[PDB]
Amino acid sequence: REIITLQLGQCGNQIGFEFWKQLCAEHGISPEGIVEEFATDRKDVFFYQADDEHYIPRAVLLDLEPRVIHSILNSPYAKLYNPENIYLGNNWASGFSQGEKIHEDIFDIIDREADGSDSLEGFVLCHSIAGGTGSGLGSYLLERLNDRYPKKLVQTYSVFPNQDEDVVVQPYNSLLTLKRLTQNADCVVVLDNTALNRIATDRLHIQNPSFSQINQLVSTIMSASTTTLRYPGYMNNDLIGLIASLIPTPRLHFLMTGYTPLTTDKTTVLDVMRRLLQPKNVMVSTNHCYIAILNIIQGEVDPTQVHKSLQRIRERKLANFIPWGPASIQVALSRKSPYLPSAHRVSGLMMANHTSISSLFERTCRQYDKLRKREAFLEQFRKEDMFKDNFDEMDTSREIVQQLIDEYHAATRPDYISWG
Amino acid sequence: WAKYSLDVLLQIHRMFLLRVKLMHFVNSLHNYIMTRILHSTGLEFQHQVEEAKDLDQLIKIHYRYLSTIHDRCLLREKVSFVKEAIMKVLNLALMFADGWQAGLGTWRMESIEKMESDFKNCHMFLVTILNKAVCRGSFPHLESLALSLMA
Amino acid sequence: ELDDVHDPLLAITFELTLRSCLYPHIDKQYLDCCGNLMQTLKKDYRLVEYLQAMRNFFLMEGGDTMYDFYTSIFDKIREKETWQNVSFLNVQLQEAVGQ
Amino acid sequence: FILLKPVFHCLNEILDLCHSFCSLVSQNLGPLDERGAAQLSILVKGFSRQSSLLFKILSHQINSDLAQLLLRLDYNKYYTQ
Repeated sequence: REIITLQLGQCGNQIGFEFWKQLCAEHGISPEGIVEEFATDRKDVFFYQADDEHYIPRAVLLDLEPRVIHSILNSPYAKLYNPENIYLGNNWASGFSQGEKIHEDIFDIIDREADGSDSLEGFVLCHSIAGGTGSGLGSYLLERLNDRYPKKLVQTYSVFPNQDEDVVVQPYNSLLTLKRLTQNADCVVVLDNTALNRIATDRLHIQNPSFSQINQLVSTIMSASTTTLRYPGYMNNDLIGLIASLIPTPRLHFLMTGYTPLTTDKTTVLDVMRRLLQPKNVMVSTNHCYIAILNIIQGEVDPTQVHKSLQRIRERKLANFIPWGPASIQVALSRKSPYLPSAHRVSGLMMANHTSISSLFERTCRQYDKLRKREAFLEQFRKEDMFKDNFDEMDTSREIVQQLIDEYHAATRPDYISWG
Repeated sequence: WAKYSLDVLLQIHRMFLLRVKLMHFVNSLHNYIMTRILHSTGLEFQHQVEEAKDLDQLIKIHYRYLSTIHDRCLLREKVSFVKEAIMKVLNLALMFADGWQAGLGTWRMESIEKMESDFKNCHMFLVTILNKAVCRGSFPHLESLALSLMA
Repeated sequence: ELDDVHDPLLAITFELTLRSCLYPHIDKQYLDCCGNLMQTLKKDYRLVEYLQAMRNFFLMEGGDTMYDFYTSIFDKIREKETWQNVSFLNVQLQEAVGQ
Repeated sequence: FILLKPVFHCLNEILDLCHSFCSLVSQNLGPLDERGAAQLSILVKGFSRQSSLLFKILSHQINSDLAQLLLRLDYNKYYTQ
């Protein structure tokens, strides 16, 4: 069933813009959305079909205090993305409150696309954690969608902000967002600003314009993570079918990323696997262990060697994990597309559940705890105080995230059979 | 159906664990059957029928290709010894997802330990059945999946 | 005209070899006919396509068409006990033909 | 559906009893209880009977025929009764 992408906030709209542009270039689509003359793929799920081969993606672009959405409009691809579904603070509470008043019209925009589609499986949010306007509004909308569509599932390509720690209320904002995400999101794929910046320094000399270039890295991850759906295959011909492998227990639904040729600008499957499991290719910053790992390879891959490669990786023993779940690793394959450069003919990606991310959550919880004791930034703007006089949803989020941290470490323990 | 049923699926946390102890096994079986056997074999069939030049040999090669998919998939020869193990551990998944629905707590299920022991011991039987193939049988096809990672 | 081809080549202890100039006619005829079968069954009544169909988006390989077909039959809502309504099944298949 | 005898031979009497009712109402603008009430109550019960009978029959399974049901199922009116 067709997927609708709910891109919101300035940063979220930037990454959704780049992702849809990437899939335009990858698929047989022009900046005007017409089928390419030069052009085998499953364009049904992500791209709505117009009568005149205008392949419009099912993008919902939500703007609040728009600045960059005007720049999105004055682009060659404006005709590409024309469902005509754009409807007009730096605080989580301000964003939540601003979302509440316009919730009905944006939800009618949701309804229209869900209806125009033959059918709907999933809501994929280009969400920004502690994204000023993006956060708060994204948490509210996340709370609405599950209620209105109980059967349906929500994924979140959360760009978790780590910039070496300007916004002074980042821990508070991220804290509330994670509570809503932990209880009201079916899946989350976590990305890290410091990690991608470190990779940026690694592969290139870019340091100052980190955000503009890191967009490309994010877009590569987002496209490759969906390629097996976008292109038919023997396995994982549906989002949920893939998701099952990656999220073993409902609470622990945050996913690690990795890409073998970070410098994708012949290599055997054995080679790309043992490269990928190394921490440099990982794009994220007491014993600790994976819960489950999955790898998808797109390229000139020999079939007989893939199982031998999985055997070789089993001997080679890089990925160290003794979780409560048996899931270790399975080798999956997708098709490299035509018309784009085939440089690094074999190129791979991995989605995983790793306990290490508890550290990153606990870092923002640490910042929040210190800030909470100092009480330095309550904001206490009349908006903040009237919306939250008790200031106890912060404490509710703190206990919920602390449950999540404890559940991660309990997953490390041998006895997650008992309650975590 | 089995993988999709356990997908449609999602003490109260211990059920969440048993989901995982089950999905790995079924997905690994699915991986082997769907790609290792049928796709790889179909590729040399697609290639070799190009070379083939006879009406009778084109029948013979096609019959070989069908006799090899039908055998590499565990569907001929010993059935009670092998097939029924996978069938019954599939049936346990099917009951496990049939006796659950989304969004409440009071399942009032006290059979969770019985199903835990059942899946565990039938899995022991399955892996030992596959390990018996070392002495005799189709070792290339079986010893590839007998490395199911056990636990 | 096989007799009227044997006799010309005849007209130009070499008796087995005399017969050995009559078999290449069968060899040529079979060489044109082995062609004839395979070409007829690939250009007119396409055999490579009928078989690649029999594999892809059909019994062997599901693709996405068979996903669309299968999810509907799995669905528990408005599902008869064994859901063996042939008109419904056929309608689902034609919805999921996708070619 | 003219081929099959039952559905045709019941929809015809559905139309004919309606003809008779149309005649009865056409007779006068003044209220008529002059045996009209008796045959009218008989008529509403009989028409409900045959209408629900053909509903049961509707519910080759052609899309037009099976889809036509849900117009009336919108209310569930005859099934609920």
